[PDB]
Amino acid sequence: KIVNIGAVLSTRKHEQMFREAVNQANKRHGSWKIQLNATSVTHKPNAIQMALSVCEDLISSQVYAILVSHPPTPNDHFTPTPVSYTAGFYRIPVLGLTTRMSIYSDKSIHLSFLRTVPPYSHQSSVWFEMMRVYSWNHIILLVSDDHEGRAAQKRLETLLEERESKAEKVLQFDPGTKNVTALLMEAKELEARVIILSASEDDAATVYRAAAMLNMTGSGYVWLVGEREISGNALRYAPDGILGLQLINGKNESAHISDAVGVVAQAVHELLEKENITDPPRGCVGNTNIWKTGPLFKRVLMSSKYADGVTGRVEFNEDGDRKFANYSIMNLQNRKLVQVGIYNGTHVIPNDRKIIWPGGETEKPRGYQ
Amino acid sequence: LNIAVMLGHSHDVTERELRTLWGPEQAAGLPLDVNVVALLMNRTDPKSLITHVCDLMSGARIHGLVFGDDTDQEAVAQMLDFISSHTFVPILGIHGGASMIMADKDPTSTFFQFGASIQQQATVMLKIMQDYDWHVFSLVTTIFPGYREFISFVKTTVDNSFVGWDMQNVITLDTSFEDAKTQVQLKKIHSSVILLYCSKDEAVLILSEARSLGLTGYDFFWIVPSLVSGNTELIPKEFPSGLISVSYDDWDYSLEARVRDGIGILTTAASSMLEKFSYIPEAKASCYGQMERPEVPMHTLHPFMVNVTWDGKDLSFTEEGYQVHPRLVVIVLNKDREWEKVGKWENHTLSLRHAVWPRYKSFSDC
Amino acid sequence: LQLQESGPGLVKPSQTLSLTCTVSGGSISSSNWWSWVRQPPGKGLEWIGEIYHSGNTNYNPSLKSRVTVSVDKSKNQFSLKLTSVTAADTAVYYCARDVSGGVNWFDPWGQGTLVTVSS
Amino acid sequence: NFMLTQPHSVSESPGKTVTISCTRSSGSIASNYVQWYQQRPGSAPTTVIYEDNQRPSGVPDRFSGSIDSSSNSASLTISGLKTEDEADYYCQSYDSSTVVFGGGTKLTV
Repeated sequence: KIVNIGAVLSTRKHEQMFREAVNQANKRHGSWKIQLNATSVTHKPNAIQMALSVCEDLISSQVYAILVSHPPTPNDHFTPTPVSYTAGFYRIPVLGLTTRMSIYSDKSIHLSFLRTVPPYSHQSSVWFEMMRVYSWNHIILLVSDDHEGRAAQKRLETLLEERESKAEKVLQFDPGTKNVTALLMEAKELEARVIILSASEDDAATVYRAAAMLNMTGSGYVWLVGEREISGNALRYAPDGILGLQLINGKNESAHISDAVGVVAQAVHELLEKENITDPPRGCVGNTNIWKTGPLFKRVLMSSKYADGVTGRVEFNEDGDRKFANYSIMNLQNRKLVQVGIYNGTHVIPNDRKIIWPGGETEKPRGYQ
Repeated sequence: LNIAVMLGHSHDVTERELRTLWGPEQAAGLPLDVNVVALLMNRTDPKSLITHVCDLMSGARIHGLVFGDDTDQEAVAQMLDFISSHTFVPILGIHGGASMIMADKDPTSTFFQFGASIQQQATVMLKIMQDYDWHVFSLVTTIFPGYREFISFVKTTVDNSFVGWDMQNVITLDTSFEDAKTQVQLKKIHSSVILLYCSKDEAVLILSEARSLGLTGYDFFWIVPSLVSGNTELIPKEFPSGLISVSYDDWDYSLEARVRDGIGILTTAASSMLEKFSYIPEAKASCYGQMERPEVPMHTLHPFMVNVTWDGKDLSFTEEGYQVHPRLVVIVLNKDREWEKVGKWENHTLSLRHAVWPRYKSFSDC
Repeated sequence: LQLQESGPGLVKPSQTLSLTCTVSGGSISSSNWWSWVRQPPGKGLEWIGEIYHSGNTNYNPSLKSRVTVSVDKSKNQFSLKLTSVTAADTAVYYCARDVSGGVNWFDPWGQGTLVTVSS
Repeated sequence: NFMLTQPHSVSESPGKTVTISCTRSSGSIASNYVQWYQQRPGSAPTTVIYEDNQRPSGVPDRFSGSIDSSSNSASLTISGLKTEDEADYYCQSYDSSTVVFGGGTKLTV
């Protein structure tokens, strides 16, 4: 017997690597019933035509798992949606590689979806660890009115309520606005000084421009942000000493491809040893039923903890995301980013580089009236 | 001006010619007359729904359609939401599979459903609780997605009430059917009200475990959401006699009335749009042909489906994306293995039919 | 505020070179940055590196592992310690102060010294 | 890292206006500022343009700049040329990793 997995990649050269991966997959341990085949397609500028072709390749090849990826054209919001919606009808597992938005984390909507990189609303643990190590108890939250901001706010609120402590204030600003001075002026007259920002770059530029006018980003303050606000065009108005977070393998794709190939091969090896299985549906237009071993395949994929790969252990959690991902804490000095800390997954540790806090000087600012 | 309807001929076998007969033809008064382009889809497939919708869009010039299918699959609503988002046409969800309330819609979607979110079910449950003098309960939510929102809403409503709620310990059966911590966790329950929340098989397993444990008798009133009651024709052998559960109206609501209501709200929205401005919007060129990327038209139909009333009963919609005045019903597993109505969900207050609880017997042996 | 430059003329090939730029009219302990830039004869301008007043440096990636810049605010002077010099390093060397700003802007540049490498 | 390309020398007659540009090769000049530096031979180079439209209060009003973001170029519109303008001009911009200068320009009268 043979089983074949499908891929939706945006580079022909990657197809050279991906094939090699399965060529390496059915070389370490094969030679009976596990003759893996690889079928690949390419991304389409149009979104409607993606589903027709995706179940056309489903029909022609009756694949078991689909490996999706992100294109270079930056919208990164609806690119894997047509594949996840169509493949979710038959409950065939689909695991992404370079997706970060938190809408796909909801298991109620996207029934069968797995991720390799942690979502955007998953770095609040880094902020909590930084607060613990630097001993900042009074914070000011400032988020945007959207799914990502609400999810991050909920996660941070739960994490802080685990300690029976709450944030001083929670500001919510309209995404894509043009006048911010009122809210920031209101937040200016308070007690806490630590300001945590989580929003998109386009409005992050407006937030920075508004804040820089009110003489509030001077000395004695502390700024913490995510990853989106550091990259992009929002670096023009970023004040000095703004602490930020970065993933250690956020852009590499060959490592993710090898990781996905290895974990899928291990899952299929562990699953094919059990009887009472049914082949995928034959055609996209054939019949409307449900895969018998869909949820079983999803469970056996979730329980699969990879031993060691190019990106470390690949142990999932009971959500569809990745656990124990390293982080790099970067401070920018004089418009230049330099890594100053590293977060293993449990507790962060610093490096041998004295940071420069906002407004110059070098101390350990605390923050209080 | 031109709208279409379609259904999967589940209950329309005896009403094949009624679809053309029904609709506004001799019992309506409105601006420029609208006609119904009927259709009968045999079955729903990812390549079938797309092709049918695109053919209707590019060959009939429709700007609004109602969809109802008896398929039990849940992804139909999400596929339809994607189609509506990428097609810029308003669609309805009158009956069937496309009636489960999706959690969060697309930012620029135009999907309107006929259902009931979990929040309304929780609030009608709490109304029943405060109506029948029960003042101590115990939540049980094992693994099912969205349970966190349900628990948060229950806690918020408990903390924001003037009835002295006495919510006792809650549990989370993460390891279902494990016989390691589920036994002691269930033994920790000391009260008589239980709020189940799980799938069908998970609820059956939990009820069997409760039967084995022995906390089921004349003083244990279970309550379960509309999830475990999706089809009232597959009653298991482990459901105790007497079990509250809310659900959508089936016993008194017909397909013709739903179709008429949908056509009415769509026509009223179109009339209001034509009254506000003078430039009616036209349908898109084609779906799959997308060489040029268009944008949203001038004032699409969105602030016209809220302040809507058609022939008496209000048919308003909220900004979230679901109904505001549903037709929820409260039923109990009567001791004949057949569900029976107990009370509607009227304007805002619950109007029960039974003055006192008749103390329904358990599964005979007890 | 004015900057003064002083270099020990030419150096022997494949040796260590040390320039000393002094600042008169201001205080090193401030909120600015001090940097070095060099220009080969009839060529472009290449940035070498910047050193904050207190503790930390930044270097050009091409020549990162050949420079150990230093400062001393007790005497208000910063020094360059280029090591493992090559034959094609003869250039005019400048010491320039750049404000903290939010932009990278060099003002005011020093007089500059001529540095030649040969035997 | 990246590179800046600018033409070498421009010919013009007194009493008119000329423009030169150092078009960015890799990336786009929209997330960073550009500065234009004067340089008289045998002297320390001095600032003439910063933030693309500022002017220090030591230079006569004959210089201006703009960014089009179409060809990724910046302008150095000079009006009313005189005999005291024969010098070399530089353009400099930064990024998130390093700071790089440009080429050269020999304005002639």
